[PDB]
Amino acid sequence: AKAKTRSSRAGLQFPVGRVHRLLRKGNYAERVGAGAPVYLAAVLEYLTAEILELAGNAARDNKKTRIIPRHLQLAVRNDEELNKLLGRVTIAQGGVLPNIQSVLLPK
Amino acid sequence: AKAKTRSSRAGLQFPVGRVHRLLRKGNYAERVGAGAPVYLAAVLEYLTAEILELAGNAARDNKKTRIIPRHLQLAVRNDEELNKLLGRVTIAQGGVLPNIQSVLLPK
Amino acid sequence: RYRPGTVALREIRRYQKSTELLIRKLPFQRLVREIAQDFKTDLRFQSSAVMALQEASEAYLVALFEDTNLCAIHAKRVTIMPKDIQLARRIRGER
Amino acid sequence: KPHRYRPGTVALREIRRYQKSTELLIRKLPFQRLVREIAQDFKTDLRFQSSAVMALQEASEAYLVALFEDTNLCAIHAKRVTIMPKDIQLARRIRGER
Amino acid sequence: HDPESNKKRYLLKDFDLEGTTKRFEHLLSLSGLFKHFIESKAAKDPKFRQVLDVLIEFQFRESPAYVNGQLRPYQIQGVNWLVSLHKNKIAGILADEMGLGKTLQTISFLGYLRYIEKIPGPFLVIAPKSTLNNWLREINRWTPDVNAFILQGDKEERAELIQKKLLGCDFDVVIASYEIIIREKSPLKKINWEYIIIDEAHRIKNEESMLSQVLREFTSRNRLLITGTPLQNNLHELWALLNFLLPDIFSDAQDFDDWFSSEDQDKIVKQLHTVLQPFLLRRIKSDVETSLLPKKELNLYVGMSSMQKKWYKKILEKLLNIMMQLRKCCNHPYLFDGAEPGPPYTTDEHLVYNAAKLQVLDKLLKKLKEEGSRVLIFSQMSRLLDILEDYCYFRNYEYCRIDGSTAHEDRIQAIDDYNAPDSKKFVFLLTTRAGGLGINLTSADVVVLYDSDWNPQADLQAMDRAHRIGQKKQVKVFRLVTDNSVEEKILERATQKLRLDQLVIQQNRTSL
Amino acid sequence: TRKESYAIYVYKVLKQVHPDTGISSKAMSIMNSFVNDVFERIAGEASRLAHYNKRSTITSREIQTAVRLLLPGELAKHAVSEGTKAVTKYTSA
Amino acid sequence: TRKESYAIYVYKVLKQVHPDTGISSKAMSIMNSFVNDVFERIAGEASRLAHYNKRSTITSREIQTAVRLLLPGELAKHAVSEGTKAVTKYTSA
Amino acid sequence: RHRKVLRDNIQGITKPAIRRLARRGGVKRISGLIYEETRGVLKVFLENVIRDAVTYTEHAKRKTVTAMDVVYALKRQGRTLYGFGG
Amino acid sequence: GAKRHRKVLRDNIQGITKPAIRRLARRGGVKRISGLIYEETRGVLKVFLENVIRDAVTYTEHAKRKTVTAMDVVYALKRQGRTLYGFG
DNA sequence: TCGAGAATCCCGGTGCCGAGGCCGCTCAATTGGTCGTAGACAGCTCTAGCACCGCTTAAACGCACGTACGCGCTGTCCCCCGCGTTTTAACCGCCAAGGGGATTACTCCCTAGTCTCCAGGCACGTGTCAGATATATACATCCGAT
DNA sequence: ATCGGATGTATATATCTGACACGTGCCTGGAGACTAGGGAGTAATCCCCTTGGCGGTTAAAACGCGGGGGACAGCGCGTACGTGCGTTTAAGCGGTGCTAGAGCTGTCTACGACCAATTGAGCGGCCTCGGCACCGGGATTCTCGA
Ligand SMILES: [Cl-]
Repeated sequence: AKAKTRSSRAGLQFPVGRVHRLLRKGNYAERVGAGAPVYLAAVLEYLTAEILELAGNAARDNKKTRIIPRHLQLAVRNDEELNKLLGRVTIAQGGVLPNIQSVLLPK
Repeated sequence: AKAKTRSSRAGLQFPVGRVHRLLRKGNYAERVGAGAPVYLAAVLEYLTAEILELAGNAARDNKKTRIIPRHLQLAVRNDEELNKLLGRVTIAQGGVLPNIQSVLLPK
Repeated sequence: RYRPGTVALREIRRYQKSTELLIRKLPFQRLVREIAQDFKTDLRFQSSAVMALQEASEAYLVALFEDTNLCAIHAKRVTIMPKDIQLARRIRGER
Repeated sequence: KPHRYRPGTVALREIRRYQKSTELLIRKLPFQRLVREIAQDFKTDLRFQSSAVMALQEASEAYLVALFEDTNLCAIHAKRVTIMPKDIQLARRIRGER
Repeated sequence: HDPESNKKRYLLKDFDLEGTTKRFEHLLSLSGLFKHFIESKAAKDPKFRQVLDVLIEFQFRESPAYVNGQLRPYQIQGVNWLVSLHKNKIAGILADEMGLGKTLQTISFLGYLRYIEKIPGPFLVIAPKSTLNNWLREINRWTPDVNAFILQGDKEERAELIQKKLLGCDFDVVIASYEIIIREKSPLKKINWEYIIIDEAHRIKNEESMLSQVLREFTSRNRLLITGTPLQNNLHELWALLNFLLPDIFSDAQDFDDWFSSEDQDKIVKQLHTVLQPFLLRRIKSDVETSLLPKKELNLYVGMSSMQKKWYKKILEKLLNIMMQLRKCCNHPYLFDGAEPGPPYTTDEHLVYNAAKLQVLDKLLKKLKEEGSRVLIFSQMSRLLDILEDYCYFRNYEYCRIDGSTAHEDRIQAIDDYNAPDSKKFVFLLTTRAGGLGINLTSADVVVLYDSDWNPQADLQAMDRAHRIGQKKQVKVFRLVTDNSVEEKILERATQKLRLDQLVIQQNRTSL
Repeated sequence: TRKESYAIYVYKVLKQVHPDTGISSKAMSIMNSFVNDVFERIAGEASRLAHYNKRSTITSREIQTAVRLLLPGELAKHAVSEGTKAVTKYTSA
Repeated sequence: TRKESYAIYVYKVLKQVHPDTGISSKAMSIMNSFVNDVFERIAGEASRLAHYNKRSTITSREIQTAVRLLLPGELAKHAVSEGTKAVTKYTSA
Repeated sequence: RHRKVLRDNIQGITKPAIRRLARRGGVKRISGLIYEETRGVLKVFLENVIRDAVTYTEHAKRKTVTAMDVVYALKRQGRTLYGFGG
Repeated sequence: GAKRHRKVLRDNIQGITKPAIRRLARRGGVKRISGLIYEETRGVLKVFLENVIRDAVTYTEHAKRKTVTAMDVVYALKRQGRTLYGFG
């Protein structure tokens, strides 16, 4: 018949076939279901969309048109849960949040 | 047709057959070498002996025969290497190493 | 009549030499199994499960106070104040 | 007289400058040379990649910045503004690294 | 004269078929084999293949009147060659022997260009930083009625200078150093250059060198290359030189390399000299020799020492990550850490016998000190030069050392005092490729060459530090090498490179 | 040397949340690393979780429990809903 | 049913390193948990090494590297020594 | 269950209990507002651990929380516990 | 001359200059700095680098190579629990 | 406490190089079928968990009394910051030549997995007795006023 | 500076209970063939690394000086802690009772593994032109010494 990819069938943008292959060959279990790659691809896609939306917001507040590691850093650190998820992670060539302790300010 | 266990053939006391079975059925890799169980059994036996000797010495210091979680705790903490290995491990019904800050003591 | 500090040091030496649990048992069991009703109603708890929770939490709290004390001493005091715990948790990475 | 900023206003300017850019603060060659010298303690006849050293510098600079933040928190707790080696020691001790 | 006419002459307000065709016909005037490159390029580039099938005896006898300083006979014809090159819509190389007089010759040519073709600028002269000030001096001297500036200083200094003069259009020639060109490439990229002149063209051998790339992006009609010695290593260096000279004619390295490929060799050479004849001239120091007696060369095929041999074998078999150690081994074992046991550190005689070359060097310096000569050791390791320093201290002779890292004030005072009227400086240590070409060590007459280089040209320049004009008795090369060592390989490769240079260029000046 | 990477899928997602916005290359590599990190964490949790119950397959139940365990609160419930939605659509199609 | 343990082996080692002491049940539970913990940690590191190096099998060299990478210093060298000792003894039998 | 669901059970972690934990931690003199902070941090810690344990026990299609479930939750949060199976 | 040794080189940890520690401390957000911090910082940095490089070397040694890779450093950092994004 | 006054924010002009389309090809998703085996579900059973209840006594609570300790204040040195020379070393561009270190194709053998039987190692369940609690009394020792 | 109390710390003696030896069933680990495919070995091959040295620009880093404000100490004082002592409370414990729901056992069927064919998705190679970095200069804003 006519080929019809599992990503199209699911309505996703992430590769369900590649997720399935990685999941099988990654030494995670003896057998993998059929709904596992679909579920996992959907979850990864949601997380990517969240972080990219925040980063784009930041890049437009900066008045530039491209996401750079600075905007990735600045968007992750400014969201409570997105930053909780990535506590032990350091973004390369990122930065730090502008922050000065109040006690250090002039009288 | 004499049934000579690999555990005795290697000179260890820990089981090598059981270690091999756990390695095969534990989802670590497709294939498992022949000497891998022997090596891992040797390491486990070594670590067990090393911790158990210090525990026994502590138990003798407290003038008792049977060793207990307190003695295991004392061995791990008084030793430095085992304490670094078990840095984030809590031992149930153990205790705390006696230590009082100097400033708190009377003059 | 002993002077302020003496009985506190005696208690310190006593409790660093023992191994038992310092919180009562029924109160902690009640606290656990009424926290747990925020996630699923009508649960049952293995006695070993409640004991594991108690041991883990007491270990956590003792190790917390053990750093609150350094924070207090470093500030040239011997009294632990809520700011010390807040600082300890902040540095430790929780907050 | 040539005017002079009071002590404490160039330091804030530098804080709010460096805490807004993203470049590497340690130089490149000194750090790479240090990495060579430390590594040849474990295995002689070894070579590195430029990307390897770059990653290692990223990690180390991040580690030191995050250490200095908690150092500052300890110093403020001590009712000061100057950070002293006592602060480094306390921060590393509390955080479980020693 | 007119600054605004120059201003509209300089700035660039926006397939040079006519001049290009004139140059192909000029070339095909000689044997058609010289159109091999053009026809290959045409077969690969469609835009010029249609071009091919489209088919003033200004001898300037006398020295230029506009310039003072009556000219020595041999370079009027150089002037003429340059003029003909210009009125032939082609570029060329001048490759004299570093001292026959090149700055004056080019300045005479520029004066002729301005005062007979009525073109007051613009011209660019790019030089190594050492010789910048010189250029200003001779241009102010010979044809004083001209303007220029050194174009150097701090950032704002060059910025103000260009906005005042360069884009201010108040110049005829501007002279700048290589690094300046690579830095101020923006404003100089739009001046519509008449000529681009490069002195000591060695800098452009690797085409991928950033300076070369920046040189291709400049806008000019005709280019002039001034150099001492082309083809240090391979033919590909002349390939790049000719690329820069005539990019249209020379655009395929592979043709050059394959069609030359080192009797088949005699068949190649009989082509080789013909191809390049109308592009570059080479004089001879013996033309108006009048001096420097030829160099007397010698080799002292030294052996090896016991420690030297054990170290050599120790490295042959297996912290150390190159064959270069093997040359280090034959040089002096103390370069490694693991000899000169101790440490108590003595300056005593435990040096000379310990290494091989040291013994013979000691003998030679004895025989020369006891008769009144001075020595110019030219090793190729600064670190090794320090061992010679210590040894010289032991015998208590008099230093004067120019390493790679001696600041220029020290450089000039040292060369002055060593070259001052007779003084007590027996030895003059120095590292081969250091100092540039302005050094005038004409006092000494011994150029012992402790270590050898991968190319002979560096050595020849090293001997040129004492074989230049001046010193008028003789010069004594004393190259040393340890037999049964990799330095035999280095020496043979260098010698065969020198033979190749002989074959390629050193038959041209026989005609020239 | 074919080398796979989640670059085009990240770019497809980007071109629909902010339809006019680029992403240089280092941001893209960071996002590729982030995707790989999260995939490894969820798959490892699911492996452990299936192993604890003596199961041998990995099912959408294991994946759902893994995401519920690893993600914080409001960021977890959205991901759960998205995944269930995708599975239902795929199984109906 | 049918639950396994390491208690027999821990007891066998104890009554050759200290052939007079006993051990309480809680202590035996602790030592069993410790052995399973260390086994899991080493096995996980070895599998990850295999995955990194595209090898498809766990072998004695990977166990050795995992040991050198988990244990601190002196323990690392002692354990490696005894592992190699046991392996050579076994293969020469 | 029908256990008359209760509130304000955190005050069962009483002042002497917090004081004893402090003494074991090595703390001589204690200020008077430290008990509320201790109750807050204990509540947070318990909420995290119990949430993970309930997640495990509900995935297994069970209704009773087991020592294994609690041990797994602690190991997940980085507080590996020895003594209760493993 | 006794000078064919030529330096002690302040060997390498004093290549982390006090302006560099000052820059890192500013980025951390500190106003005044004590004079002895520039030696504690060097000590702690040396410790951290040793711990990372040991594991990176062990990885690249197990892979039977002789060159250390950004991937090896990333694996070592993740092994210590300091995941670094941006290097594959 | 207001007019320097320097630092920063913000406009345009470059320019240049990296993102982002576009195309070919190749190899891993997809389709269709075979088939064996986890897991799904029901039923059973029997264990452990929840629910009270009464009784003891040890821990909690509340209230008092009085120090000593935390915090605010005042000086006072001293050491760190701001700034102006001055030297230095990172950082590009280069030469010269290797070679060795990683990385694909290709072959092949030997070591794992996969089987079939089958007997001892190990776990479960039992019956002990001795190492631990758990009172008691007496001696030693800090600690606190004298 | 010493007595007097209060709190250990020994040392004896009695009672338990839970380590520990012993036997019993069985299931898994071992033995023995066969085999296939993973990985070791060989050899292209090529591209980045090594060692030693040269030249120049240009910011940074080093260094010295004044001097300002902050750290540290000392003093005071007035609460808020610690320590005791009655009084009330509720945890701990032993005991009974019931039942929900872990945990096993059997059958079977849907669903994942595996394979051969087939075909587009995706990757690498490649070309180009806007985004953003940078550079004056102009205006604006916060510091600061009257
Ligand atoms: Cl000249």
